[PDB]
Amino acid sequence: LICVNENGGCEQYCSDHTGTKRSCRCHEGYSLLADGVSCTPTVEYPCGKIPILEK
Amino acid sequence: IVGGKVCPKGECPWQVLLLVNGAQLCGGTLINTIWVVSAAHCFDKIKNWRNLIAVLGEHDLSEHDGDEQSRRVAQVIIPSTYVPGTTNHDIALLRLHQPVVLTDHVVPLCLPERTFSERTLAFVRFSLVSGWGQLLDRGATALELMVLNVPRLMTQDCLQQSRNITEYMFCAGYSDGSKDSCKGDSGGPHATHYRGTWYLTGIVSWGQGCATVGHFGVYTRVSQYIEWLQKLMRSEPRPGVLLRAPFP
Ligand SMILES: O=C(NCc1cccc(-c2cccc(-c3cc4cnccc4[nH]3)c2O)c1)Nc1ccccc1
Ligand SMILES: [Ca+2]
Ligand SMILES: [Cl-]
Ligand SMILES: [Cl-]
Ligand SMILES: [Cl-]
Repeated sequence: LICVNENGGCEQYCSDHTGTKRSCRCHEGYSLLADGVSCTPTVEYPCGKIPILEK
Repeated sequence: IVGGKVCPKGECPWQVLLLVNGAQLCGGTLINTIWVVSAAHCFDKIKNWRNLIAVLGEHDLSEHDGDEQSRRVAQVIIPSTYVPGTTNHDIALLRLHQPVVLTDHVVPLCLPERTFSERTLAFVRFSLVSGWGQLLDRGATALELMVLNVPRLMTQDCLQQSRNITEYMFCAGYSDGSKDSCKGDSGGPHATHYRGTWYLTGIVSWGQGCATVGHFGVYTRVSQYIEWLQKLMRSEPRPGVLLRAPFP
């Protein structure tokens, strides 16, 4: 898994590492799930989400 | 915005309205509780900075509904490479005097990492542009916030399909004169959806072109400025509202 292809599988941000290693990351107000790819909100009004449509 | 629709109230919650002495100046994009991104050219003619106001949660300019939040602008930051009256490096970073309060109606747009924006967001075809600008070329501005879905072009394809685009810009929209961002919309967001979240990829800039047949809308390519913006957002404010900051 490489960041330039398919975003490395990452929902948000992606870093290539030493080896065949990849680390996904999430913006502030989100945390990375144990799948290593998904980001879930940790605050009420995370960036880039439309509250009336999330509800 | 020409040829779009009303953004339903609350669905464009990162949109900012900029006012000078109460008059509509430009749009903007909230990216955190004290930070707004807009277009440098919006500020070329300001005499007194204390007259500049940013409004969040705005929707219908004819009414007050209580979701609006107004702030003074403590800093307007412009890249050193921007020349007043031109299109290149048409970006500004605005520091609000006091944070806005996040609500259902006021939410920041995510400023992406550069790599993600260049490698992934730049290939999302369609993105949303919004503002209270003119509904048509040489027409009246909108009372309700408008939004328009526009397709992005690779720059070679823009030059070919057109009847001066630098690496700091990109083209998006349509060449048939039906659909474009317009005067009054400058500084507003070009927002791109990826995997359930929206990101800032462009800023409405300017050209002679408001839905001009044979021409595409021109947008400041925000990916070129991510590092510049991040650095400024970690910096202490300086006396005097206008600041020119080195770019890169
Ligand atoms: O006057 C200077 N700045 C003030 C200032 C403020 C706010 C808005 C504008 C402004 C003026 C006219 C057209 C557009 C426009 C066309 C267009 C098409 N498509 C999308 C958006 C678009 N916006 C526009 O945004 C100008 N600079 C200046 C000039 C001449 C010389 C030196 C400096
Ligand atoms: Ca209102
Ligand atoms: Cl204030
Ligand atoms: Cl730093
Ligand atoms: Cl500093």
